[PDB]
Order: sequence, then C-alpha cells, then structure tokens
Amino acid sequence: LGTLPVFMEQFSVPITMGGYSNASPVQVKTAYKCACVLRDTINPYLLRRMKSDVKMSLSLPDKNEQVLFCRLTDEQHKVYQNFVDSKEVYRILNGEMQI
Amino acid sequence: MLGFLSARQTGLEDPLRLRRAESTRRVLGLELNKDRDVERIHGGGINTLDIEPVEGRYMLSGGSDGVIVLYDLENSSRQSYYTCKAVCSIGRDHPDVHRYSVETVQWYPHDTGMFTSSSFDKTLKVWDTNTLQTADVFNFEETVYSHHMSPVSTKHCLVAVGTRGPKVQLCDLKSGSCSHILQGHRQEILAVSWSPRYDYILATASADSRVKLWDVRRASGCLITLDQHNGAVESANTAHNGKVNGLCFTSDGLHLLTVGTDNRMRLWNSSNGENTLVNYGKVCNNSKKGLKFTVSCGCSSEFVFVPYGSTIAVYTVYSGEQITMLKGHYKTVDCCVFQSNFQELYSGSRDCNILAWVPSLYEPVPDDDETTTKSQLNPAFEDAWS
Repeated sequence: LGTLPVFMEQFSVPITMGGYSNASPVQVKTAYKCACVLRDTINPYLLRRMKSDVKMSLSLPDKNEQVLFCRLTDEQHKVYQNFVDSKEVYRILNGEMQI
Repeated sequence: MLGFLSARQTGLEDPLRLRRAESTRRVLGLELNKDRDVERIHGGGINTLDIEPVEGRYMLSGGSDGVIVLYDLENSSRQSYYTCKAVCSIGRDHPDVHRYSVETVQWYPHDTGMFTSSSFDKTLKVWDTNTLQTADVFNFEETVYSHHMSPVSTKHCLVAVGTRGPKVQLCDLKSGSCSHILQGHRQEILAVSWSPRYDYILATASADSRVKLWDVRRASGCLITLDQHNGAVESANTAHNGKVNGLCFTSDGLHLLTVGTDNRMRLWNSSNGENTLVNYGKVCNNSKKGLKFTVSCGCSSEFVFVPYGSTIAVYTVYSGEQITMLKGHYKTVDCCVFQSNFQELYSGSRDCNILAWVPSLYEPVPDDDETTTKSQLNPAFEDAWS
C-alpha cells in the first residue's frame, strides 16, 4: 500500500470525502473509483468470509436490535443547556481548549 | 549460397542452418539508408523507439519535443526505394500530449491495440491505438526515466516504473493500482527490464551502481545484487564503477547485459548474477539518462547493438569481439531497435534523425548490351583527375 502519507492522500481522504450526502458528484465518483482500486489491491491478501457466506458452522437464533431514544429530564436538560452555553464551550469552539 | 541451397534441398543440413547463416551475413552487411528513409516528423531528438512485436510493421517513436509518432515500415509502394511514412502522431495540438520529453514508448506485448508512454512530466499514459485517446493515466512524484511491461507475462499486467525517486514503482493496469513500491535502491533508477523468461523477475539499475533482481510476488526484498568481482549479497556489491543506465536481457533470457558510465559493458548470468567476464573494451557512455540498446535474434551469432557516442557499435555477445561501427548520426545515439524478421536496425539520435540500417549484400545487375537502362554508374562514383 505504499507509505502511510501517500496512502492517506490516495485513499483515506478520497474515500471518506465521498461518503457524505453533501459530497459533489465528482467526489462521489472519485470515492467509488478509489474504493474499487483499494478492494482490488487488498483482495489476494485478505481472506474474509462472513457467517452468511457459509452455513456449515451452525446457526444463531434471531436477533432483534433496536435503538431507544430517551428524553432528557428537565434538570438534565438545564444542566446540559447551561454547559453548552458555558464559556468552557466558547473556549472549546474558539480553539483555546481541546474538545 | 549455392552450397547452402544444395544442402537444404538434399536434407544434408537442417533448414535452420541456411536461415541462421544468411541472417548473420545480413547483419554483417548493414548499410545506412540503402533502400529507405524515415520521414522527419520530430523537431527534437529521438529518445525512444519500439517496433511492434506481432508483425513488426509499426514503430512508435518518442522524442524530446514530447511528440509520439507512429510509423509504418512496410513498402506499399512499387519502387525499390521508399519512405517509412508517419501513420499518425500525438502532436502538440493533442490535448493529452506530454508536456516534457518522452523517454520510453512501449507497445502492449500481446496486441497492437494499446500502447504505453512515459515522460519527464512524471506521467505514465495508456493509449488506445485506434483512437489515440488515453484510457488511463498514472502520476508520480518524480520524473520517469524508464518503464517496462513484461514481454511474456500473461498472468499479470504490471508496469514497472523507474523514477528519480529511490523506489521502484509497479502499476497494475488491470486493477488501476499504483501503490506498490520496492524499497531496496538508494538513488535514481535509470533502467528497468522484465525477464523474457520469467513472469515475475524484474531487473533494475540505478545511479547507485547496483543492479538488483526482484521477484515482485514477494514481501522479502530483492533476490540478487550483481557483484562485478564475484566476491556479499547487498552490503557493497556494484555492477559498474559508475551509473548503470542500460539493461538488455539476451533473447533467451539466460543472460543480462548492462552498460554504465564507467564506459564498460558487462554480461551477467541471470540465474545467479555471476559476471561472465566477457570484455568488450571501452564502450563510450556519457549519458546521464537511460540508454536503450538491443540484441539480435535468429542469427548464428547473437549480436548486441549499442550506442557508442554518435555511432552504433556491434559486438558478438559471447566472444566480446567488436564487429563494426555504424557511422551515420551527427549527435549521440539514444536508442536502437532491431527488426528481427529482416535484420534491419533503426536508430534514434539527438540529431533528430531516425536512420535505417539495412543489409546491402549485392547490387542490381545490368545487362551489358543495354544503352542507358543499366544499373547506372553514376558519375558521383567517378574520379576526375583531369
């Protein structure tokens, strides 16, 4: 894959910058190409089967996985709002502090 | 001749012997432009030539102007003297043209429908020959001195690229990959050459005075470093006391020739890198960029044709004997290419000529009773002491 700086310039940035829904058509095409190139480069040296690819090694029962969206309590909402209105958050957004 | 014809008709000698003998005699008889010009399209020096391997009809040319010219070598005229005309050109009007000098052109080894070009504009380009449009383009950090595609590999379609950077690069035309680097050399890589015998063995030459053989399948680093003294694998081996700027495998792949700016040519066993100790004398090589040179094929002796200043020197590969100096060009010769079918040599130079060297064994014969339609004794051949 070459050196890391080159790999980051050639694959990490192009593929990432075309996952966004606000990516321009040229970025989406450039990402699709880079992903095809990378996938063809790694393919001989990465062997990856999924469980759906081979039924021989038994089967699991069904999984139901759901995401529950909870509300903040009123005092939790106050605490959170006061923190995002805090000057610590101003220092964070102004670059004086790490986020 | 008549002896060879008799021996062939009677089956005393295998038909191989006449064919190889006459091919050798023709190489010994090469003469400048005897039957043939090449059309002057280039305005700059001719860096690179490549004759098409399928029929040998077409020759690509690349020059310091950045132009690529495609020539037809066959005489489709009815005259005994003709011009090798330019079929088409990627000139400075073309959008995809190279910005800087073109340093290697190569046909695709398996059919004429595609070819590749590299240039000091840091690009390798893949061309569709029927349309002269690029199909793919590769960009590099550093100026490309050399590229090669394997002449025998059917399994893979890898272009090796040598650049001013210390790392050899491999571009896979099938996948579009260009990330793969080989990390053994320490200075600019001036010549790369795939073995004609083995799919995966790549020779590389550098200004670091080392020639290294690689098996590009491996994660291990290089196989062999050529040691001109034969004694130890890497720590100090050099092939030349100068820059190594040209490679050519012998036509069987069993040996590798190398030329370098120590003004020596050296022959190596390709299976283990032993210097065969053939000595050719001084071979003049001042070139600070890659030098392209060629062996013969199908002759009784294997010859090598090598740029020797403004001349082309001919040697017998195994005997070391200098056979002739082809004495045509006015500036340093940069490449020559051998037409195996008819033993005709083409040469490119910084004088902007492409010259054809052609076997000139005997003349058209007159009838002495003719008045003027004879094979004319032109007065330019006559003395005039009066």
